[PDB]
Amino acid sequence: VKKGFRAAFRFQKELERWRLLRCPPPPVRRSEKPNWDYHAEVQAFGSRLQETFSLDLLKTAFINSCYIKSEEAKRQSNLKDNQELFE
Amino acid sequence: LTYCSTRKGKRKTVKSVVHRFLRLHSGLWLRRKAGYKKKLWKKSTARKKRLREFVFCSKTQSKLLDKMTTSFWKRRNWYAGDPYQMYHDRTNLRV
Amino acid sequence: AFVRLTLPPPKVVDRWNEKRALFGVYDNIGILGNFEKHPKELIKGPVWLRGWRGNELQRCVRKKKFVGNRMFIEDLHNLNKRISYLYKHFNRHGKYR
Amino acid sequence: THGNRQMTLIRKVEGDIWALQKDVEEFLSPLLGKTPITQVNEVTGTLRIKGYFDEQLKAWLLEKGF
Amino acid sequence: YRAPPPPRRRPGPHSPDPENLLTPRWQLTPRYVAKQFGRHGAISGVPPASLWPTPEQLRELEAEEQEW
Amino acid sequence: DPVLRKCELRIPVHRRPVQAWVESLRGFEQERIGLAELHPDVFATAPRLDIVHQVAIWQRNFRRISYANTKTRAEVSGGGRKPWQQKGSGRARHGSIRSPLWRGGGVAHGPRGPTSYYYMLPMKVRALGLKVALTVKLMQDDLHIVDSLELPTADPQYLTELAQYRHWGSSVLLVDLTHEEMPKNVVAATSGLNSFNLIPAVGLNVYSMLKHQTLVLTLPSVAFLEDKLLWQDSRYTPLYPFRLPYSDFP
Amino acid sequence: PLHRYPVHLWQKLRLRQGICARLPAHFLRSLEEERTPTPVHYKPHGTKFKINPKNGQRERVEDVPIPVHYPPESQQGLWGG
Amino acid sequence: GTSLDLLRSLPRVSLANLKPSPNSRKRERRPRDRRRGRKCGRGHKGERQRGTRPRLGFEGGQTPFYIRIPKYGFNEGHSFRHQYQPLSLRRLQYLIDLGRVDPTQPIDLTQLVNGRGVTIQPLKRDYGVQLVEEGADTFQAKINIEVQLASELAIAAIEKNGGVVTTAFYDPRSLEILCKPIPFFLRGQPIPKRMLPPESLVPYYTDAKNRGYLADPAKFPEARLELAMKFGYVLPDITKDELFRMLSARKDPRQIFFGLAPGWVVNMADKKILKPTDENLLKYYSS
RNA sequence: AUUAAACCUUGUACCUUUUGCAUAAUGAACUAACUAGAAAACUUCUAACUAAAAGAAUUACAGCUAGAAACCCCGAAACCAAAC
Ligand SMILES: [Mg+2]
Ligand SMILES: [Mg+2]
Ligand SMILES: [Mg+2]
Ligand SMILES: [Mg+2]
Ligand SMILES: [Mg+2]
Ligand SMILES: [Mg+2]
Ligand SMILES: [Mg+2]
Ligand SMILES: [Mg+2]
Ligand SMILES: [Mg+2]
Repeated sequence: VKKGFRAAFRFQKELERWRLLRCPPPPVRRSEKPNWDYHAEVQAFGSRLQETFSLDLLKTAFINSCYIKSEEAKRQSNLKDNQELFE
Repeated sequence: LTYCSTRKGKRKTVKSVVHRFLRLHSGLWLRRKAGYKKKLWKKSTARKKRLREFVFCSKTQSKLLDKMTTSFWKRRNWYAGDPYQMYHDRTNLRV
Repeated sequence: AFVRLTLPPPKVVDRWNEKRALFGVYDNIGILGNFEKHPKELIKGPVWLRGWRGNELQRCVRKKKFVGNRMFIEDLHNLNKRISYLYKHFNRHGKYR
Repeated sequence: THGNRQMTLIRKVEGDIWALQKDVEEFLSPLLGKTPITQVNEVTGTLRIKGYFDEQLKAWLLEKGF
Repeated sequence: YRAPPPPRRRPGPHSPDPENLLTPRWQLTPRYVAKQFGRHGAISGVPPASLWPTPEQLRELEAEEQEW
Repeated sequence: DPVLRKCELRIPVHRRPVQAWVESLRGFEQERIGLAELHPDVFATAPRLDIVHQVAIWQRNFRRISYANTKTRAEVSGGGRKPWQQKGSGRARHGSIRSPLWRGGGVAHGPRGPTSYYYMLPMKVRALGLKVALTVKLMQDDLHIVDSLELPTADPQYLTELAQYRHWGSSVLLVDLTHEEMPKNVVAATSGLNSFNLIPAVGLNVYSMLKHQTLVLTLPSVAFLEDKLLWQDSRYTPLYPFRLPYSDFP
Repeated sequence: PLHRYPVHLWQKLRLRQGICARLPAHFLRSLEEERTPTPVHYKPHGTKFKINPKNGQRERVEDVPIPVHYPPESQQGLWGG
Repeated sequence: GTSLDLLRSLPRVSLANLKPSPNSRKRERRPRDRRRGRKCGRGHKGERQRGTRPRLGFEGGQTPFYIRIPKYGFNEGHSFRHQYQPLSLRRLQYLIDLGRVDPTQPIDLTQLVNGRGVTIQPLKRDYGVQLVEEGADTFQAKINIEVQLASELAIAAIEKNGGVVTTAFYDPRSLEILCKPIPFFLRGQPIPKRMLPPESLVPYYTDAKNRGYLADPAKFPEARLELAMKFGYVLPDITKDELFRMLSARKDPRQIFFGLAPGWVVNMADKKILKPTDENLLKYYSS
């Protein structure tokens, strides 16, 4: 038994790598992971393409009908769809 | 020689050097000429004169003699009536 | 090579315990105290190396002088053998003459 | 040092060490025929000059009245 | 915390125990007794007359002086 | 009634003195009660951090004795005989089962015995370091001169709150002139605190000043410190140890 | 570790404890005191100082006795030292 | 100055910020790497790589240089030759100017030592100080000085200004006491007597021209005048001087200190002096 | 390199020792752990004080005090003392 904790700390990182390869994790949507602000992300989307958008309209586009159903089911235990814009 | 002695842990002087040379405080060493008392009857008058002199030592010989003596033999001595009083220093030396 | 499979238990160090808090006090006993005591007298350790330092050969010879007559037979036999080995190394061997 | 490098040192200087360097260069330059080579140590507050100029500097400092 | 009292040298004359086997020998000589009076004057208790040579010692001193 | 103090010793003509606020601890708000002068040669020396490095390392190293040890091939049990003969066996040549190459053998170059690290810095150099450390605390606003250490109450909590009130550091070092006469109230309050330490004036050292954030000096100690340090300047070399009688020295 | 006392003092310590202590005082004194025998096999120095001939300076001198072996038969007779 | 202003801005000084002076420490090199490993600087196989080259001075079998030179007595008797430290008139004038010696009172070795004017090493066979003529032309002081040895020109300079110089002898034991008197008093012993010069030095100290302390006082007046004639100055008369008593003060040839006699004990603790009352003791010390 | 694992092109195992040369000759089945440069006389660098330096004993015609900087491992045939 050698003195020191730094080698033990390093090896924990490699055990993490081995576990991931053998058992890949299920996908998750970026919203769950840290460093997320919805308002800021939307604005950068428009500026990225060198096009100007109205914030109220652009946000409505992303909302989907299936999303509304899930929220209400959770709520029991307003929004507005993008159907008009899609057509 | 002895670099570290058992009883005191110091360097030791080689006493055969102390019995043959003289050290001037500047760093020069003096000696005699080998054979200056041997078979004088077969030596010319000019040869005998050269033998009687006191002579200096070279740089490499001076370096070796310094290693073989300790610091006590390198100090300043103030002897009243010293006949080497004027030879302990150097003058007008650019070097 | 083989490495630990778990982290060792954590080490917790108190930096304000009595020994650490008051380290250094009275190191100026002489200059601020009229020189009645020398700072070396504040040292704790073996009798033969309080306020003194030397190489290994010097340490061996000094230890014998102070406590040589109060030593066990076998310990003294080993000390004497160490001295002679160190004597021959320091006076006969090495790169520089 | 080295047995052949001769220097002179002015030691206990307070204030602006750089001003003293300028004065020494002006004072000593006419004698040498060139600007003297000097080193300034800000931490220890000393000035070092190449060559022996102790007597002239001692007299020079007395005139200024230090 | 509060630091302990500063270390201090012990004051006053020192008279070692003669019987004790582990008392250093140099502390038991007449020279050591003389030193106590020199440092601490009369508080030592050393009979002042003892400092000078005794008549038997005096003869030895004089005899040596003539010889050399 | 302002408390005004002047340096007993002669300040050099070319140097103006330096000053600090005198304070008292009797109340939470008695921050300023006086004005004091401090000898420039003590509290306004050049900012030399290399010297501070030397004295701090000297303090830590001159006491060190290491007790690590190992056995050589001579001191390990057994090993006298030659294991097998030089020729015929077909193994490597060997002469003892306790050489460094073998398992269970001796160590070739290991630590040997108790070893000391003792050395002494020159007395003038150690004295200079104390002046530089005192200067650093003043210029960085970590020094607080006080008239006396008297306290209203012996409750430890009172002292802690006072430090918070006056923007002191988490660790405070308190200096008093002598150990024997230190006030009773202070002793009881500090004794139960890890980070607030009380020492006599003779115990002041460079290492503790670095460890503790803020320094507190009583006025009598200021005169005490000024006297000793300035003596190191303008003195002769010793003919014999200073503890022996001298014409003008205690 | 170390012994509490030096080796050469062990003999005195033994006489100071046990039934040895109960012995009468002056006989313990006889054992304790050791006086050097009169010279027999070497010449003692007459003086304490002598003039070294080579350098012509005054030097201290001492008397160092020869070691002599006494066979156990000597204890049955009267040899003159 | 401006430097202390910088400290105010910078972060606190602590045990985590220390740094040594640059270039104060070199790097120590170990033999691990390829540059300093492998043969490790010792060369190819031989006596020198293994570590057993011959000793210093060995020349491979021919008779060595330091042993083929004949013996000669340059250093014979060196440990028995006497040594005198030099004190020049430049140094002496410098010391009086800065106040480190008091010219009003008599000057002896104790006063010179106490002012750091001279450093005396009795264990290295120092027997005292000799006055040296260097700086004579600018000597302008009136003093009473005692030294072990003196030169012709040095005596002239002192007296031309109206001063007294004399030569006195101290033995090795007395000299040690004279230089460091206080440690002796701490011992607790009586003050010893002063021995007379060895035989070889008796002629020197009994000769008036040398200003000896055992010479006939009647012969001094003649000798002083001849210096004045030789060196072209007028012999001043000091008896008229106000400080004749100070200039004429001289100690007994068996005394070490001015106001103390052999056989006394100095009790420094309570400021007292003890004197013996025994006839045998008093006769011994007074002889 | 290639769309393509192999095919096509290029290429006289490693350490030591030898004449700076090896298809010469020593050594190595493989894995893990263990296994070999150590001292301060002189010199250079960094500071304190300076005709003086050093916390007693030492050196000094700019010196003196302190710090830092260094010199391997394994292997005989033998010789002697005392037992068995
Ligand atoms: Mg063995
Ligand atoms: Mg055997
Ligand atoms: Mg072997
Ligand atoms: Mg082991
Ligand atoms: Mg190394
Ligand atoms: Mg000297
Ligand atoms: Mg072969
Ligand atoms: Mg093979
Ligand atoms: Mg391995």
